[PDB]
Amino acid sequence: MYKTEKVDLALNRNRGDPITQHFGFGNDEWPKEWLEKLDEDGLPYIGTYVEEGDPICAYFDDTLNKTKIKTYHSSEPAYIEEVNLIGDESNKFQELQTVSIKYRIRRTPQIGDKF
Amino acid sequence: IVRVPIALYVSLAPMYLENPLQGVMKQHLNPLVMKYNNKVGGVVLGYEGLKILDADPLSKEDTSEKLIKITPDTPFGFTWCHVNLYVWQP
Amino acid sequence: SQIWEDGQGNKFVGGNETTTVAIPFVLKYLDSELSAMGIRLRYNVEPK
Amino acid sequence: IFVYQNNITPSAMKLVPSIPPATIETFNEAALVVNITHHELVPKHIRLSSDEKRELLKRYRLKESQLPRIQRADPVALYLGLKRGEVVKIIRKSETSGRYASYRICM
Amino acid sequence: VPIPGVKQALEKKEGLFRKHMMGKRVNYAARSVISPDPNIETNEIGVPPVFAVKLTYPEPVTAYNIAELRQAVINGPDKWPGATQIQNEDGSLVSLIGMSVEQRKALANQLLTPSSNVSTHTLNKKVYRHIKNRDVVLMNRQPTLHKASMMGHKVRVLPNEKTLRLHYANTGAYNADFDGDEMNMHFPQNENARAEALNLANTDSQYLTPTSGSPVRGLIQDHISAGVWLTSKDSFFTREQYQQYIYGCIRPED
Amino acid sequence: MDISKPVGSEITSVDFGILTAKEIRNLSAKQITNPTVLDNLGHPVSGGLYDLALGAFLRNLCST
Amino acid sequence: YQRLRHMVNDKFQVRSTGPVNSLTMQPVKGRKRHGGIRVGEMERDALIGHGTSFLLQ
Amino acid sequence: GPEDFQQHEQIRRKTLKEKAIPKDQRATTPYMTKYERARILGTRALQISMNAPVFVDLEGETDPLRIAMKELAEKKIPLVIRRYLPDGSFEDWSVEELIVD
Amino acid sequence: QGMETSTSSFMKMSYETTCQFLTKAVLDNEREQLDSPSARIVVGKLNNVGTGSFDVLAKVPN
Amino acid sequence: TATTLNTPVVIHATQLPQ
Amino acid sequence: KQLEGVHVSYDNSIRDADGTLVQFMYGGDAIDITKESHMTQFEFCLDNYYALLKKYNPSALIEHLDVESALKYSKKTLKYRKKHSKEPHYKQSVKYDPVLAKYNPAKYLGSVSENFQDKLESFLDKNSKGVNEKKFRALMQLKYMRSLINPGEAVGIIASQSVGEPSTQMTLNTFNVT
RNA sequence: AAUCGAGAG
DNA sequence: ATACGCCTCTCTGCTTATCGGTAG
DNA sequence: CTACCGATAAGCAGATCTCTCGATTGCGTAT
Ligand SMILES: [Mg+2]
Repeated sequence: MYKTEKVDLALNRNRGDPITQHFGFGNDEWPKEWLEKLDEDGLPYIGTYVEEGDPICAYFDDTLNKTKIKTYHSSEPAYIEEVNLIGDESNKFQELQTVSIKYRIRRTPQIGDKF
Repeated sequence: IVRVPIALYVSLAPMYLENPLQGVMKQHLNPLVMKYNNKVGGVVLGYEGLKILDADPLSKEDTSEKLIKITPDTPFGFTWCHVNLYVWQP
Repeated sequence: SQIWEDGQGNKFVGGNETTTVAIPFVLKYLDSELSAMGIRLRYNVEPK
Repeated sequence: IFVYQNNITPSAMKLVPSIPPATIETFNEAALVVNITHHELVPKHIRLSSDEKRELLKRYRLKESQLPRIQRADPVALYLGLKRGEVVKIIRKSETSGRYASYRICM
Repeated sequence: VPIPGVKQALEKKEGLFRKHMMGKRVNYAARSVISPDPNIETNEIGVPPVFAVKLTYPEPVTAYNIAELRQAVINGPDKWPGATQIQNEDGSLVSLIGMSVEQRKALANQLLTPSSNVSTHTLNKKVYRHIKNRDVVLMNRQPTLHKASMMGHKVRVLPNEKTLRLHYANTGAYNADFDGDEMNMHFPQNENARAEALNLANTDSQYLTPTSGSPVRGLIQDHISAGVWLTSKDSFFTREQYQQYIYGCIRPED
Repeated sequence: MDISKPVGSEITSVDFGILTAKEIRNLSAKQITNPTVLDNLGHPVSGGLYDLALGAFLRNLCST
Repeated sequence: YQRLRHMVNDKFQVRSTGPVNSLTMQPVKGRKRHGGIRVGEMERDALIGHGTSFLLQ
Repeated sequence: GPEDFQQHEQIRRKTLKEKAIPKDQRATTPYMTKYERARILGTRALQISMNAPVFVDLEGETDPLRIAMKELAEKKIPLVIRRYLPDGSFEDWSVEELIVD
Repeated sequence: QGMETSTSSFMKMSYETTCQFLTKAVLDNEREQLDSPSARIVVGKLNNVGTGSFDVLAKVPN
Repeated sequence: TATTLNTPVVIHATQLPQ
Repeated sequence: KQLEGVHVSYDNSIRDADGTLVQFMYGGDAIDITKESHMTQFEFCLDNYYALLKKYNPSALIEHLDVESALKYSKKTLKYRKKHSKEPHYKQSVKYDPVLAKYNPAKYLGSVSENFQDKLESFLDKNSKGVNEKKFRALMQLKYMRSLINPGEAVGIIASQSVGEPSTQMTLNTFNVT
């Protein structure tokens, strides 16, 4: 099974207000155990295995002077099929505020599955 | 320095169903000594002649095997009691 | 010694004749919704 | 007991409870050619005296009003002249248990 | 569209009576798909191990308990049978989820100790043990159109799957097939409800429906045709076949 | 429900009545005056609908 | 043979304790939010008809 | 003060003894009903679980409900079934005086 | 309409037309004794039917 | 503390100070 | 909703939760349906007499009962009913009522239904068959005493279910009167 | 949280 | 840009209008 | 004769098992 979630970091900021968050890691006090499932650019490596409580994408918001992440919220474990980078309709050379992630879950036939 | 009779509604634990008098004593009457009680007037130095009511009124007072009402949700039993308390009136 | 205070410090005397029963919380919420209708419920405690 | 042929005026019905301690009952000659007790669906109704009524009430620990009630105006109470408060005995021929007795009250 | 008022908060099925007092969401329940099992004893339910680690029962420790409640506390929250939580004498709730084996061993060493605090000298610690085989469960299949559609089953803890396992005789009572039906399972937490589900609501007592007194349990199809074959005049069995059939279906160790 | 927490009192019966406007103010903890639920700074106002009188709101101790 | 999409990993749920509703202090709705299941009107009626009263409570 | 409470207590006791049906004329079923059996077992199990004394010898058992069934077998459960009547009167039958099944 | 005459108002309020059965209850100041099963649930008391039909008392032998 | 297992549900005096 | 309170009381009369009486006897015989199946199956009861006797155990169920008055009154009532009953129901008179009215059937052996006793008599008359007929009648009467609905049985809930749940099996309306 | 759609028994 | 003001196909009962019968 | 009633005709209020997913939730004026 493939499931795709859209991590749109621009949900708060809108209509020319300052960029509140940036994809990546800041210089704050952050646990080093986050680089296992996250690349240096605050996006997960393709082919990693994510469970509940596993970081998905890391961003640094200058507002809080802290590193915040969005976590995988799903009981069924998944792998990461791909990580897209989507740009906006604004031709101004802005940062990426949209990252698309497609997961891959193994649906091995268990019992209780209908044939 | 006076003696005050009291009507009490106490809970009897299941562990004391062989000496209910001692059980009521230890659960409630002992923790009521040398402490200012908001009802009787003040402190209590002691007590004597503890008596337990009965849940079956037909049983005359010339008995030792009294019934205790049991809480529906809980093994603990509830019943009324009588006891003379020796207070130190302010 | 039958007085007590509030968080605002406005102390006053009141009846300490209060008990502890076992009830659902939805009963308490229904009693609130009934206060919003100007309707009071009087729950009689069996031991007085 | 007064029976009348066709109709009753209001000027007659206004005196039914007017003469205590006696009682007057009214019936129509029409809608009487058939006894409602001979119909097989109607059980044997036996008016109960007070002597056994108190006995029933003490046996079951009942108030008067906690019994099944029979209407003061239903034809069975009309047939029996049943007053308010005096219970009645009913022999219901049950399909399963054969015969059994139940007690309604007129109220 | 209109803003709801106080009356609309109580009026209909979506209100408050018929939705939060006439029926409530409950704790210590589980839902899953049922799959058949003819190797459970018609009074039991096959509990998947995934439920058997979550659902727990409060068990107060005693002298007849510290043999196995101690072992459950040593086993911990994952290995079954084990325990998740320990409730202390003064109401403190201790969780075993994060602890280490040394901590669990020390706690189970102190699982029955005399109380120096005399306020709670009448209480004993409670261990939230896992649902073992001696426990009882309350199955349920909506629409619960009669009392037989909510019975009591003993628990048989199976090792493999994640579907509740049901015997075939529990089909005329639930009006259930095994083509994706899901049944609710409720785990009572007090001895009174335990004794209720074991004696009053248990499945052994529901043999005849009160509707007309006709029986409601029995084998269904495969067992019926197998019986017609086994009990015909053409069926003959040697000594080994006879003894094997009899032992396999009897098993005097149970 | 814990079976080691016995309850002594029970609700033996209930009755329906009217909450007179005198007793409401007798039993009240605060009168609400101004429709200021949350002002600027993202906090409730004093004496508003979400007052600290009517309970402890967010990380604020109840004023009652 | 065709494999249908109604796998059993999307069906089972178990709850012992957890999040509760706002004003009723009762379990939340929903498999994915860690909520309890509902004992409805018909379940209540069937639980009374057994004479099971401690169980119903 | 205490005169008011004494009056209340006396009236409550009077009603109580007016409701206690004497042993001479209690006319309920001699056998113990299934509901009574279930609740007696459950409450006895609760009491054993909460450390109440046991009047039978366990065969090394550890299920309190099984222990209660043992005591009910040996007729050693000190409980009384207050069979309330619809009017509010009641009879006190002891479990010993009641025959199971 | 068939249950207008009933001692317990909680049963009717939980049944339907809660408002009409609550105003009718509060006008008559109708105190209900908590006998119907529904009222027992609403208050949260052990039911009367079945194993609620009786009470259990101990026999303390001292 | 001061629960049903230490303090009585209700205390009443039956007679004035003897 | 309305039958949820109706239940069988210790007086064997079924009645609403507040106290109001609905019936004096559950069905007129106070027997349980989950126990009524083989009462009329006299052939089965006769053939299994010894096992049924060992399960009922009159040895431990005869000190607490009265086994004279109910039988005497039942005999008198049956004699009177035999004398009459060629007459219409409106013409008969209750000199003697049904036995179940007087004696509590859970306490008086022989106080049984008016149709159960008649059918048992017809059986014991139309076939004589080595266990004496007296012991078989005593066993049937103890079986009736044990086939009684327990006080507290939610007859209201059970009846509501028994009328509703089978009604889902008829809501197809294929083929004037409703 | 309301609706809309899709479905499972 | 941004804060104020706002929008075509059911089925039981209980309860009321309306322009005339109905005993004294 | 006169209230006084009343058999129509007419208006009005409420119901019509459990479960899992996703997608979307509004618009005119005036500083
Ligand atoms: Mg199916």
